[PDB]
Amino acid sequence: SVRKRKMNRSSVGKATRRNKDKQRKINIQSNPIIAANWDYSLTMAQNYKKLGLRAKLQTPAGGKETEVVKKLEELASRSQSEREEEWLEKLYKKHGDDYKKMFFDKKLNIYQQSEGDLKRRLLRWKKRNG
Amino acid sequence: NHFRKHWQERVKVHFDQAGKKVSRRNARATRAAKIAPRPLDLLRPVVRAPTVKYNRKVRAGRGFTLAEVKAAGLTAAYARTIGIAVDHRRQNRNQEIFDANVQRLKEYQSKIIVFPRN
Amino acid sequence: VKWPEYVRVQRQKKILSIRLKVPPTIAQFQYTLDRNTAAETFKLFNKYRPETAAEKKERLTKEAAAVAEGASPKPYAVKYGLNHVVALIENKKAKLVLIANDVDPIELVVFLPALCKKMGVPYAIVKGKARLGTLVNQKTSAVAALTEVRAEDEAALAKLVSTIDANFADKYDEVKKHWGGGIL
Amino acid sequence: VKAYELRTKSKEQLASQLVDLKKELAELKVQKLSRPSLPKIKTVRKSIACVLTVINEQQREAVRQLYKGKKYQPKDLRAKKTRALRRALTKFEASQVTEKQRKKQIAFPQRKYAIKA
Amino acid sequence: GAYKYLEELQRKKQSDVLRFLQRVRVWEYRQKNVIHRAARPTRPDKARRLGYKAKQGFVIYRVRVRRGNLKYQRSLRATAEERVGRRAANLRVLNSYWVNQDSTYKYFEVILVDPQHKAIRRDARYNWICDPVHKHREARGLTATGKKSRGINKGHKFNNTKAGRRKTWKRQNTLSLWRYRK
Amino acid sequence: MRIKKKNTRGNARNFITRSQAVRKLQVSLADFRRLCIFKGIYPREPRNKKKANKGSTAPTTFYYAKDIQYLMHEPVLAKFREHKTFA
RNA sequence: GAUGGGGAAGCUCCGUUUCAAAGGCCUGAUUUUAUGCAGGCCACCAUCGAAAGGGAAUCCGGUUAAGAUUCCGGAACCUGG
RNA sequence: GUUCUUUGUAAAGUGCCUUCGAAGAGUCGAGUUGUUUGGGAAUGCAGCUCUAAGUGGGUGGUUCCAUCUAAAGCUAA
RNA sequence: GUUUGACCUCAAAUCAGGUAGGAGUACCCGCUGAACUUAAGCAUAUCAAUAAGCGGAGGAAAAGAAACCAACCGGGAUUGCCUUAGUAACGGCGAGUGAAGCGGCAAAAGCUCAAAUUUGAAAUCUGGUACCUUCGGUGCCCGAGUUGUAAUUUGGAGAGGG
Repeated sequence: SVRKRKMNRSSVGKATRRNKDKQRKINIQSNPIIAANWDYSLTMAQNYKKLGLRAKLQTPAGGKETEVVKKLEELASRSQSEREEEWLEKLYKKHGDDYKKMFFDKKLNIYQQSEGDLKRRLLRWKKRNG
Repeated sequence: NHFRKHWQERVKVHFDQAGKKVSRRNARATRAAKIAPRPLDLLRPVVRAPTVKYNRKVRAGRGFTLAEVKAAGLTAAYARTIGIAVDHRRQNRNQEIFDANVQRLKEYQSKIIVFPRN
Repeated sequence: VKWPEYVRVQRQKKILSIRLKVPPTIAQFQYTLDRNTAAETFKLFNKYRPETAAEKKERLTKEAAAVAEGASPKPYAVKYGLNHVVALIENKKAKLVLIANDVDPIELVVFLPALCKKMGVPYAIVKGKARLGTLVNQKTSAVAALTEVRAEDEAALAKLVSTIDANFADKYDEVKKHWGGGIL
Repeated sequence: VKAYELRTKSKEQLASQLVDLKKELAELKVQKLSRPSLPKIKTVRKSIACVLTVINEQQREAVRQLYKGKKYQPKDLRAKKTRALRRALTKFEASQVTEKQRKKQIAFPQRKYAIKA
Repeated sequence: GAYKYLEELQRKKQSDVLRFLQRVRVWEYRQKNVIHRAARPTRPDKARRLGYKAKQGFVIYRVRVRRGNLKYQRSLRATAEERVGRRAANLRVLNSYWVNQDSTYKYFEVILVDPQHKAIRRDARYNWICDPVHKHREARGLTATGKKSRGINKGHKFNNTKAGRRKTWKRQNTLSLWRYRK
Repeated sequence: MRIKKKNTRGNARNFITRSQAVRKLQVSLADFRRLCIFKGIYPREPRNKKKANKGSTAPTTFYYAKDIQYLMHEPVLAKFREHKTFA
C-alpha cells in the first residue's frame, strides 16, 4: 500500500510484536488448586476429565477424585450500634419484657417499632450481654 | 441462471474454515481458563419442539420457567448465579416436560458444589 | 421606527390574548382573589415558610453537635410541588390550594381548578407565580397547598377558607359562560 | 558540554554559557568561511542545542511544581496520548454504577462452583 | 401526578383549549427563527416519558421543517432531527416529539443531552450516551423516528428490513463457496 | 510607512480624556473617582491643549495614561464589583 | 462578498440592508431615604477589487565583471512627533 | 495471602397473613399518491384528508380461539 | 408606591470551565439514485433497491430481550453458517426474480425509565475556593431544580404493613 511503502522505505522502524505462541499457551489463573493440578499439555476437556469436573453441561457435539475431595474439603471450612444499644437498654429498664406496653411507649418507641422487631432486638441485646 | 447480477463482486471463499476452528478452540480454552471452576455453558432445559414434523424429537431449551425453578427448591434470581438458565417468557404446558425439567434441576443441584464467599 | 424583535413579539402576544376569544376552560383565571384576601392569605402562609437550605443545615449541625457529646411533631409546612399538590388533591388530604394565574404552559394548570372543585377541595387563584415562589424559597412553584396546621392557626385557616368560598368560588362560578377575550 | 553537568549548575550559569557558545559559534563561522572545513562547528551547535534544551527543561520542571496539586494544568503539560482518550470517560466515570445495579449485584453476587458431587 | 392528566389532555389535540394553544403557538414560532432554543419543553409529560430530565445538561430545541415533496422518501421528523444535530454538534440527540404543525411547516421539539457535562458523565443512567459509538445518532437513523423509517422490527412484515435492507441484501446475494464444495 | 494622522501620536495618545478614561475602565464615575482618590491621582495640563484633545479646543480634563493603566490592575476594582454583586 | 436570515437530506444556492439588541462621541463636584450611574447627539453598518485610475516628497556628476532617481560626492523636497 | 476501617435503632434476600395495585397519541387505524418487497393474504416506507379505546388493540386459525400489549431507552459472543 | 423588587423572556464579555468541523474509509448506519446489457425491437420488467454523489461511527458496526414465530405434546433475545430451496411465491406468469417457519451448529446476559407523595423535612447535583491517602475525596461558598433532582419498581408484576 501507499502507507506501507513508507514504513519499509524509512528508518523509523516497524513496531514489531510477537504474541502468537502465547495465544495457545494460556495460563490457568482462576484457581490455584486447579493450577497445581492443571496440565497445559492436555486440552481443556481432557484436563477437566482428568481433574474430575464436567467440562460441558450440554451434550458434547460430535464424538468424545482426590482433586475433587481436596477442593470440596476446603469449601466446608455483626453487632449493635452504640445508640441502638442505649435505646434497647432504656427500653429494658423502663418496660422490661412488657412488649404489650413497650409497643405503645411514645417516649421510647419513637419510631413505633413493631412488637416482633422490639423483641428480636431485645433478645439480641440480651444475648450480647447475658 | 441466477447470475445476471455482479455476483463476482461478492464471492467469499471460506478459507477461514481451517483457521476458524482453531480460533474457536482457542476462545474456548481462554473461557475455560477464566471460567475454570464453572462449566463453559449453562444448564439448559429439555424441551419438546413444535412443527409435528419435528415434535417427535426431544431437544434442549433456552431456560427454565419460573414455575420450574420454584418447584426445584430455589429462586430464579438465585438460580442465575448457579448457572441455570431461566426463561421468563416460557410457559409450561406439558406435564412430562415439567417433570423432566424438575428432575434435571434436582440432579444439577445435587451434583453442584458452591465455594464460600471467602 | 423599530424596537427589539422579542419586545415586539411579546407585545403582539399580549394584544392578541387581549383580543382572542378563548374557551371558558381558558380565562378561568383573571378572576382572582382580591388584594385584601390575597394579603391575608400571604400573611397566613408567611408563618409556614419551608425551612431553607441554610436553616436545615444549621439545625442538623446543631443536633449532631449535641448528639456527639452524648420527639417533636412533624413541622407543618406549605406543600407546593405540582406532583405532590395533585397527589394531595384527589385524595381529600388537601385543605387549601393556591393556583398561579401566570404559568407559561397554560395546559399545566388549566385542569387544576376543575379537579379541585370536582373533589370538593377549597381552591383559590392568586396573581403571580413569583409571589408563591418568594414564600417557598424558590423562584416559582405555580401552585401552593396547605396541610395539617397548628391549632393556633386552625381558626385563621377556617376563616380564610370561608372568605375564599364567599368571595371567589361562589361569586365566579358563572365564569363558565362569557367566553373571555371578547373585548373590542 | 555534558547534560549531567548543566543540571547541577544554576540557571544563570547556563544562560551565560549560552551566550558564550553563541559567540564561539559566530567566531568559528567567521573562520569557517575562510576554511574548507571546521569540525568544531557541529559540536558547538549541538552544545548550544543542549544548553537550550536544559534551560527549557529547567523552566518546565519549575512550572510543573508551580501547578502542583491544583486542577486545570496547562494544556501543553496534559496527557498527549490521543484526542479520543480525552473522551471515553475515565475509570471513575466508567465504573460508576447506579444504586439499583449496585444493590442487585450485592444481593446476588456471582458465585463460583463445580459440578461433580 | 399531573403527568397523567397532561398526557390524557394532549391526546385531545382537537380540543378547544389545545386548539387555541396551537393557534397561538403556530404564530409565536413562525415569528421566531426556523431553529431556536426553548427554555422549557411545552409538553413536559412527553419529554419525561422520553427520558428527558430537568437536571443540568439537557436542552430543548425548537425546529421548523417545510412540508410536501418529484418525490421524497424520508420523514420530516428525521429531517428536523438531522438539521438540529448539524448545528449543536457538541450535543447528542436522543429523541423528539411533535408539539405543533402548520399547513406549510411542521414543528417538532427535540431534547438534546450534552455528554461533555460532568453531571451527565457522572450519571450512570445517562453516561452511556458519552460513548463515541452514539455520535450523531440522528444522522444514522438510530432514533425512534429513524428506526421507524428504517423498518427495524420483528415478524414476517419486516423480513426484508429486519436487520437493514442493504445488509440482508448483501448477505443473501453472495455465492458462498466452502473448501469442500457441497 | 504611510501617512500618519496628526491626532494619533504624541499628546493625542499620551493623555486620555476623562470621558474616554471612564469608558475604557468600564467603571462608574463614582467608583472611578473613589479609586483615583485612593491612588492619589490628579489631572494634568499639557503645554498644548488642542494637541492633546484630538485638535479640538474644549475644556477637557486630561489624565496620565500610565497611571490609569496601572489603576486597572488594582484589586480594589474587583472588590467594587464584588460589593455591587453582594448588594 | 460575509454579516442577521431563507431553500436545500447534503456537497451547498439565494440574498449586500435585506423588518438584527449590527456602535461611536461628549458632559457630571460622587448619582441625597446616602458612595451598585445619570444625562446630551447621528443613524452607516466588514472586506477584496487598478504595478495603465488619484497619490507626499531626488536632481546632477561619477563609478562596475553585471546595478543606478537605489552604489559614492554635492545640493534638494514630503509626513509625523 | 497480610493489615486499617466498619455500626447504623443502616442496607438487603425467601416463606406466610393482610390492604392496595398504577399500560408510552397526531400514535394504531382507515382512503389515496410514489417507491420497494416473492409478500396478491395489498411487505414496509414517505407524503396528504380524518382520527382513535381501555376487562381495550396488532397478527393469524375454527361459532369463537392462540400470542403479545408497541407508539421510551442501554447491552458483551 | 409619578415607588422597589420579584419574576418570565431575550441579549453581550478576547468571561471561567468545555466541545464541533477535517482526514481516512475494505467492512458498518442512512440519504440520494441512473444508464449500458437482457427478454415477443421494448410499453410493465432484468441490470438495481447497483455504480457515482452526500452525511454519520468503531475495531468491528447494526440489531438484540417480542404488539415474534406457530397451530402443535408449542417454540422462547439478536447475530452468523448448512439445510429449508432453487422450495413457497412473484414474473407483458416470456426472460428472470425469490424468501420465510422449523431443524443441525459457534454464543449466550440480561436489562434501565415513564406512570405511585420523600411530604416526618429536594433527602439531588453542576461550578469556584482551602486542603489531601489527586482518573477523585472532605469543609465552605454561589447556583440549577418543585414546569421535579434523591430511593423502590414495572407484566417475571409491584408497593404499604404484621
